Amino acid sequence: RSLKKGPFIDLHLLKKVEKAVESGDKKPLRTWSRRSTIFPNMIGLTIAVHNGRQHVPVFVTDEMVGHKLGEFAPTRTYR
Amino acid sequence: AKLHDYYKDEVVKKLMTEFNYNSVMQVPRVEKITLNMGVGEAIADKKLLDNAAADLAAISGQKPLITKARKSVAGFKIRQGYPIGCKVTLRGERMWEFFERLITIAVPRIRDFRGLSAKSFDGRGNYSMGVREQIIFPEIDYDKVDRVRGLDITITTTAKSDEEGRALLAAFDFPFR
Amino acid sequence: ARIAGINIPDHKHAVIALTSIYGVGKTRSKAILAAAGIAEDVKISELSEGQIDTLRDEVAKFVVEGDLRREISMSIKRLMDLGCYRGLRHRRGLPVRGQRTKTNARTRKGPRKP
Amino acid sequence: NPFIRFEQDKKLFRNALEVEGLTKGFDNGPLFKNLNLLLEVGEKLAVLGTNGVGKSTLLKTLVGDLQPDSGTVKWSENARIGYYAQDHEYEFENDLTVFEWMSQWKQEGDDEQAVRSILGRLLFSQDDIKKPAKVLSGGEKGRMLFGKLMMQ
Amino acid sequence: MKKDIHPKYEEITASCSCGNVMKIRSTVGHDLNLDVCSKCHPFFTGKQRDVATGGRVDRFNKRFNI
RNA sequence: CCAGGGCUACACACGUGCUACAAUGGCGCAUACAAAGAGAAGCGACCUCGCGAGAGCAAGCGGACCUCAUAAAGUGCGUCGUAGUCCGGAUUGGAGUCUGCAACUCGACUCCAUGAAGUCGGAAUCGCUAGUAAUCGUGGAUCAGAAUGCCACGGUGAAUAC
RNA sequence: UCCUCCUAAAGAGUAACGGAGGAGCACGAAGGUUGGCUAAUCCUGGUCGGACAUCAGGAGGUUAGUGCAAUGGCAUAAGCC
Ligand SMILES: Nc1ncnc2c1ncn2[C@@H]1O[C@H](COP(=O)(O)OP(=O)(O)OP(=O)(O)O)[C@@H](O)[C@H]1O
Ligand SMILES: [Mg+2]
Ligand SMILES: [Mg+2]
Ligand SMILES: [Mg+2]
Ligand SMILES: [Mg+2]
Ligand SMILES: [Mg+2]
Ligand SMILES: [Mg+2]
Ligand SMILES: [Mg+2]
Ligand SMILES: [Mg+2]
Ligand code: NA
Repeated sequence: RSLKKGPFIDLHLLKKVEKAVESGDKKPLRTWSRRSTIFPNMIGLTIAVHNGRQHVPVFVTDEMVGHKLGEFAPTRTYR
Repeated sequence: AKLHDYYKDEVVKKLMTEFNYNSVMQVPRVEKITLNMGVGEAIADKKLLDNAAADLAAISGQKPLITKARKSVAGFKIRQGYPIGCKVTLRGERMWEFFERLITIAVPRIRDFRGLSAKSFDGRGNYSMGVREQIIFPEIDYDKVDRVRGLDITITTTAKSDEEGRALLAAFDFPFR
Repeated sequence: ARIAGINIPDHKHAVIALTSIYGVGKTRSKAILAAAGIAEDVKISELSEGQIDTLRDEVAKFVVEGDLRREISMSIKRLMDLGCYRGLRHRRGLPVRGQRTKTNARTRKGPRKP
Repeated sequence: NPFIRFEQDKKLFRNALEVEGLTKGFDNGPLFKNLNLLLEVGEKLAVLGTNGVGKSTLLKTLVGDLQPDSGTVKWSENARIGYYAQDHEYEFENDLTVFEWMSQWKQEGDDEQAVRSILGRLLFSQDDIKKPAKVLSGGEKGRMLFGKLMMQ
Repeated sequence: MKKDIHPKYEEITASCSCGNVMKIRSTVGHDLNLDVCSKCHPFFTGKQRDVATGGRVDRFNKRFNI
């Protein structure tokens, strides 16, 4: 849906992901990049994404690779 | 049929050596097959039980025995004498004729067949199996039938233990895991 | 006249009868007859039983009512278990493509319950 | 006061009848010449006339029993015709009982209940349904044919 | 048997598309042609061919053409 | 000042509209008749690739010359022969194109499949006296992309007023 | 007015405005005879099926059954075809 090329993610997330895999599992990353797609190298991490008021911990599994980071962070409450 | 002498010529020798039997006929043998299906809802209407009976007679060439409630139970609102389900038992030749065509066409036609569980023995050496579908047998054309009533296959062998009962059925190429 | 599930509709043109298969629309229908040598105008009850055999195998290369219901079911079921946002909209029975629910969206909500 | 009500199953929408030309006559001058007809889903169409002019022979050939020299009557796509003939005596034969006779006429309801109620709704007591259906009299013969169309 | 209260029981010729011509006694009234029987049913070799549903990381990696 | 989120939330109610419930209509093939207007970090011919959204090269035009740009109902042939249908197009799955740092919350469009409620609508109520009502298409403003809304243009074109 | 148990003191009988329950019928088969059969309740295994329907094994033993209250009885069955 994005375009023909270039699954788009921010540098600061990509830069932070690179340092995250060098030490195995670690503390959740406090990021704000809701638009950043999930690369395969993010599998097994515990990335935390902003929903507007509270960083929610989402545990990236193998089946979330085409979706975006903000896709698993509901941003409005109901009931 | 051919399964009977196949048992005589091969299965007896297969099990005699495996279990170290001293006598010829101490090896187990299957003595009857019991087929039933309790329609249950035939309490409301009678024509369902007559329809199920027609199915069992088509699967095995015998007129089913209609079974009636053994005791009145208020849970499902039935009373003594109410016909609840049919029953067919096969012995001798007709047992083998149905048995040979169960293991060779009916079971392979099961939708998404994954394997019949081998832990279904009743603790003495007899096997029980549900089918959930009466269309796997070729004697049903999918057009005459309306419902999806399932059968209940019971393998009554003279085995003294389920350990022997598993071996006897396995020697007949039974699709266990 | 008789394909994977049933080609019951007779008296109908070929490009319409194959629409009855869950998985065949109109352009997928015309793909069958283009490679089966049968014109669009031809009737089902008029074609020979031999050409039904050629119709059967061409349809089998696509995905049709049998395995396509399973194929679609996992697609929806995957999102629901995965906990995606589209998974939530499937559980709550609300539109998933991001549209209004203030007054509209009676297709997913269903009958009006006050 | 027996409580009877007729309810539909598919309820066709456009029209029911289609008659082009009937020209049916048994052994004398034909009782009707063409009789172009259309019903249009309703139109309770009370046929009338003095007796002996052939209103019953019109309905008998309108349902397809007597073959006319017509060109077919062209019923609708999903018509379920229920017939209450002027004379009704062939149905009440073969010494079926009241419960037995009523029972075969059904499509989805159950055999024990939901046919006792329909049969018993039109004033048939418990002991009245265990006697042959041919020994009934007059209105009860008619009342059966109203019940016949209840479940149908 | 109780003398004509049972359906007719005769011998038919049931065969598969891949052979498997096995004579049987049944109550159909006409020979029947069916799929691969227990001899050639893929219930013992397609196990890996049966559990294959899924695949998302490699599918995206295909789309990583840069 | 900045990043993310919201204004797009949904047991519900109302107002204004768009599309339908089909045969004086759907669909396929061929064929005509317009007006008005806009365009330079813009309109972007022709040709090739893609079934299509569009992509690549790329003239002309800051313009009665060039582009947007084929007007559509109509007309002829064929089929459908009154069915929830070859009507209707919602909803949903999959695969994409493009503007934009970025399409998940929330863009438009295209392709494959799915194909729902709807078979002329209770009490009540609205617009219109002639190129008007009714229908059919087109352009412009705002605008990177995003209208069924707004403003404007023409084609066919009535009934009735004692 | 009639039937069953206790009071009623191990034969029969035995009272109270003593303690507890029933009857004013039913059946042309629910009678006669011949042939045959044996339950409740549990465990395990089994499609809808569920604490509980129908089925296959094992334990149990008449703890079931008797048109109708209670007592006595019933396998040679008086119970079930
Ligand atoms: N099978 C027959 N053979 C000869 N004539 C017949 C036959 N059936 C009917 N008719 C005659 O044709 C006419 C048709 O009458 P029919 O029996 O249909 O009833 P009808 O005229 O509608 O009468 P009513 O109102 O009394 O019921 C009558 O004149 C009758 O005598
Ligand atoms: Mg901001
Ligand atoms: Mg707003
Ligand atoms: Mg005494
Ligand atoms: Mg004494
Ligand atoms: Mg005395
Ligand atoms: Mg007695
Ligand atoms: Mg005796
Ligand atoms: Mg006796
Ligand atoms: Na008459």
